[PDB]
Amino acid sequence: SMSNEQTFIAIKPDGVQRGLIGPIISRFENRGFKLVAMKLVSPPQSQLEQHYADLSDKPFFKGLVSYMLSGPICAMVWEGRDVVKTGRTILGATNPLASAPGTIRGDFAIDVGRNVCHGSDSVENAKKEIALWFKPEELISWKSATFDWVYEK
Amino acid sequence: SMSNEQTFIAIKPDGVQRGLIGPIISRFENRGFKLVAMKLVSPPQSQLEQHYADLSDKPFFKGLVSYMLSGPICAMVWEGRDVVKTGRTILGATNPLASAPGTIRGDFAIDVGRNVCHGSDSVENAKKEIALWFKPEELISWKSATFDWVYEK
Amino acid sequence: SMSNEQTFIAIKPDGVQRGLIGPIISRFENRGFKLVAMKLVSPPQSQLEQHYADLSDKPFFKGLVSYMLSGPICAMVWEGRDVVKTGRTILGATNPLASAPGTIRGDFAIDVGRNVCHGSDSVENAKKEIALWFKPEELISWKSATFDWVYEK
Amino acid sequence: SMSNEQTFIAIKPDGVQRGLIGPIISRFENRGFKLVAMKLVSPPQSQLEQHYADLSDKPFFKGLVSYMLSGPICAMVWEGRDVVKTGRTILGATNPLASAPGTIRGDFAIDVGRNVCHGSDSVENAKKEIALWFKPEELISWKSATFDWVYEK
Amino acid sequence: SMSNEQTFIAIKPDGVQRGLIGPIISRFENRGFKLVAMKLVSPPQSQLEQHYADLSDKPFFKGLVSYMLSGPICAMVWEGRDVVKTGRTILGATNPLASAPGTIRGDFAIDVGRNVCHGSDSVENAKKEIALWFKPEELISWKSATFDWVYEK
Amino acid sequence: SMSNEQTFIAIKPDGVQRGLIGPIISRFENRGFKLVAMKLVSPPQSQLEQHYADLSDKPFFKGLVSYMLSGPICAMVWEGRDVVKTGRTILGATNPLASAPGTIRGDFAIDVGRNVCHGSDSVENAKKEIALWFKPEELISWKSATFDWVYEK
Ligand SMILES: Nc1nc2c(ncn2[C@@H]2O[C@H](COP(=O)(O)OP(=O)(O)O)[C@@H](O)[C@H]2O)c(=O)[nH]1
Ligand SMILES: Nc1nc2c(ncn2[C@@H]2O[C@H](COP(=O)(O)OP(=O)(O)O)[C@@H](O)[C@H]2O)c(=O)[nH]1
Ligand SMILES: Nc1nc2c(ncn2[C@@H]2O[C@H](COP(=O)(O)OP(=O)(O)O)[C@@H](O)[C@H]2O)c(=O)[nH]1
Ligand SMILES: Nc1nc2c(ncn2[C@@H]2O[C@H](COP(=O)(O)OP(=O)(O)O)[C@@H](O)[C@H]2O)c(=O)[nH]1
Ligand SMILES: Nc1nc2c(ncn2[C@@H]2O[C@H](COP(=O)(O)OP(=O)(O)O)[C@@H](O)[C@H]2O)c(=O)[nH]1
Ligand SMILES: Nc1nc2c(ncn2[C@@H]2O[C@H](COP(=O)(O)OP(=O)(O)O)[C@@H](O)[C@H]2O)c(=O)[nH]1
Ligand SMILES: [Mg+2]
Ligand SMILES: [Mg+2]
Ligand SMILES: [Mg+2]
Ligand SMILES: [Mg+2]
Ligand SMILES: [Mg+2]
Ligand SMILES: [Mg+2]
Repeated sequence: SMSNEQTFIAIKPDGVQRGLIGPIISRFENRGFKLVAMKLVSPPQSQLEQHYADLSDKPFFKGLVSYMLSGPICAMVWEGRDVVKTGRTILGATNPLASAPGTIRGDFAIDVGRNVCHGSDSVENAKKEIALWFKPEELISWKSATFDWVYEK
Repeated sequence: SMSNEQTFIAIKPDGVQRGLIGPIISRFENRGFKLVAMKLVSPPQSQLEQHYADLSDKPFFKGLVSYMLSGPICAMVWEGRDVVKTGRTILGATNPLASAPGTIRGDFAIDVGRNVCHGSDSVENAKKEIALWFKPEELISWKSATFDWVYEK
Repeated sequence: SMSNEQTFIAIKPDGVQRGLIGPIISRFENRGFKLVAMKLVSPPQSQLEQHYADLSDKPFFKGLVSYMLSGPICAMVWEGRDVVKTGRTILGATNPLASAPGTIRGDFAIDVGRNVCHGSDSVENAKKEIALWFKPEELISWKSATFDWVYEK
Repeated sequence: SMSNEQTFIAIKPDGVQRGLIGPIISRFENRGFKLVAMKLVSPPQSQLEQHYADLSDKPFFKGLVSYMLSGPICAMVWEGRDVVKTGRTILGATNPLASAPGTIRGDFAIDVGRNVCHGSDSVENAKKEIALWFKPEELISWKSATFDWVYEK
Repeated sequence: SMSNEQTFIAIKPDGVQRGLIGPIISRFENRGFKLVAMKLVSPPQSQLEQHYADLSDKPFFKGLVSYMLSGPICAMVWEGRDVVKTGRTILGATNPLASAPGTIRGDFAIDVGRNVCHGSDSVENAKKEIALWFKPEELISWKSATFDWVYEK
Repeated sequence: SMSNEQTFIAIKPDGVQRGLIGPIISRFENRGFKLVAMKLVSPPQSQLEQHYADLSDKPFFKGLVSYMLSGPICAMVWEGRDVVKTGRTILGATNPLASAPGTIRGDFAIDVGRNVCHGSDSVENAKKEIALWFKPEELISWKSATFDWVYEK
């Protein structure tokens, strides 16, 4: 697995409103992943419907989109080895009722419809989501000073 | 599952003695549950024996009661969707040896006889324990400013 | 002077609403003070007017009483050497604008009308406030296991 | 003082490299201030020289600009009553040797030339800096769910 | 079994380099285990080869020894009931990819070759490792003030 | 001021007993100072009397020595620019009553006779204390991966 894999992590409006931006960023920062893009945005309903396009048939789709419009979103790209899969493990189960304490949802969330955060579920979907949410020049190329202490070659 | 389910959480005398009141409250607070009643108490032996009545035949019962009498207890009622079951998940396994890091017992406790907290194990037992430990006027009715960000309802 | 001095600390409705019960308790717990009474309460209007009786001629009085009625209060008695004066130092300046980072108000508060907490300002006023908010039976007598590590003999 | 005052806070490259993005955001989040703009950027030397234009005569100017180019910057706009002045108090003294523990620089920094963060020093300079670093559509208009618990009218 | 079981925990050079000494110590301290020996050391190559002697035929052996020589190590003996097995549970899976958030590796590490810490995997191996890394005079005999609140009599 | 200045910091027996090893190390670690030596020790009375030789005429001397003998001590050497003076600022005032919240004593201590830590008060006394408490080979030479992000040099 390549250490330059990237995933899209978003803090949903309930996470912003409840003051969880700092703690969520710290979870990824402390694990060793590298922040390569971030912005606070209020995207249009059209972008949100495209982001969740595969769930357009679900009964909760309309409420999910409404909720995702109801406040700011903190959109991020994180980079590191197996960051897509491990990022999902850090976030915890989609339904916080199923999540483990020590994960983001297991520490901070209760309802599946207010589960604080989003993370890409595959490398291919992460590439799709990254291009949907960010312009290429918003990804910052840099090298962490502790890279060789986080990674063995 | 209703968002107004309630559970009885108690910090046992070892949790009070070891300075864990703040941290344990923060676990439930940060998860989004609502504190509706709280008091520091030194309850009489008869109340503790009734709390643990279903264990009256166990060999450890007399020692359990004496330990529960040996210091203050922080008695609490927390309210939220599935707070009984999710509260038990936050507490961790009865025997801390079997508990997961990130739970209260998995972070703070070693011995099953010194496992720093109690949580009701079912909705029906929670109602019974709440009534045993609190007068009805000690349960405070209020609405959290972030209720609609914790719950979809 | 004596290590059995007591002060009245209250978390005001804005501190409860903003999820600061755990963090505020931890400030006093970690410092080495002893919690000897605590309850979540929604006190009557006349109790709050008596609490703030020295302020009844101030223009902000009615609004202060009304806001103090607007949500639950976490009422506490803390015990220890110089706990009245040191408790005020932990709380920080009455106006958070004048408070120092590292204090409760310097970490958590902005407006003097929303300064998250209360602490007695003198030993005599502490005794008055403890007698107003607590029945004597609610003060719990116990000895901390680390008393002789917090205090010299 | 108006509660809609805004200031420019930046995490400098040393703060990003040392993994302080989460903790710094939390300092402002926990105090009650509202995040209304944020982005990770690598601005050109021309923008940085304009940002520090008033220090172009200083002997450390060239080294300061080089250092500000040497890694990513987390640029933010925070909003609240007296946020410019109180933001500076949260950051601590420019020279961390003079800073108090409990501030950002007093907790995390040693050298004036590596002092982790920037904050505007006046309302007028904040307006200048905000327009230098952000496009107007990057400022997100929203209303915190706890606004009325942070502010008294 | 007995509350005087001992294990050897070491913070590897990557944990020291990334500023994780405090957090790792706190994990064991907060759980109730007793620190009975500790030192910062840069041990000789033959001590590390003996530490990992069971792995001398693995292909990664020489690189593991070389990285373990590449910075200081914080070497510790922790004492308590089942501290060997529970210590491994606190550390988390050897490969951080398989570790759970809430453990040391699940909170802080990514690569199996950079997994920030070591813990003995059996009581017999703990005794071997303690005798290899510590002179008996470096194990300090003391009684925790909260022993009887961590352990049942 | 040279970045290779060193100071002697010790966690006194009360800090060890009260579970403050992790937190105190994190204060210095997070500030950017370099740990160059550490050991848990129970030093002989003669060493403690020599450490405090300038207080041999004080009325509290015999009690101070007995308390310093009453449990383990965590002895440390920290290195960095102005670490002697800045270390004292992090520790807070000798008498915790006069200390500021956010310092070690202002967060964790009450009594001057139980003030949880020691720090050298001058560069010359630090060299004397370092030599008293450590053998030269116990001081580990290493270079922090973030050295150039903490210091401008
Ligand atoms: N109300 C409701 N919302 C859901 C449900 N399932 C998913 N969602 C929301 O839709 C988002 C996307 O769903 P999905 O892609 O399947 O899960 P995810 O990849 O873990 O976020 C989730 O994060 C939830 O916020 C559901 O059964 N009910
Ligand atoms: N000494 C001892 N105490 C026990 C044992 N099992 C349970 N306890 C204590 O009894 C309490 C109540 O037991 P139980 O209701 O079955 O578990 P809980 O609902 O998870 O607290 C536990 O929290 C322990 O404090 C045991 O085997 N030995
Ligand atoms: N709106 C407003 N409220 C105030 C003012 N001064 C005090 N208060 C409130 O009144 C409470 C009691 O005032 P005081 O006893 O002087 O301050 P305290 O003992 O430090 O809390 C304070 O904690 C504030 O909540 C003011 O000038 N304006
Ligand atoms: N090397 C060095 N850098 C400095 C000095 N003074 C200021 N700086 C840097 O220049 C930045 C801007 O300086 P200034 O506007 O006066 O202070 P600030 O508004 O508190 O950031 C500071 O944040 C420091 O990073 C100095 O005397 N030496
Ligand atoms: N590069 C690499 N290093 C490994 C591998 N397996 C183990 N290690 C390292 O060797 C150490 C000892 O291995 P082991 O005793 O099996 O794991 P541990 O007891 O859980 O630490 C581990 O902690 C890793 O640092 C591997 O497959 N590849
Ligand atoms: N009981 C008592 N102990 C004291 C007093 N003054 C100092 N001490 C203890 O003596 C230690 C050394 O005193 P000193 O060197 O003057 O202060 P320090 O350098 O800040 O530790 C202090 O840290 C206290 O633990 C006092 O007046 N009474
Ligand atoms: Mg999906
Ligand atoms: Mg039961
Ligand atoms: Mg007052
Ligand atoms: Mg300037
Ligand atoms: Mg092993
Ligand atoms: Mg001295």
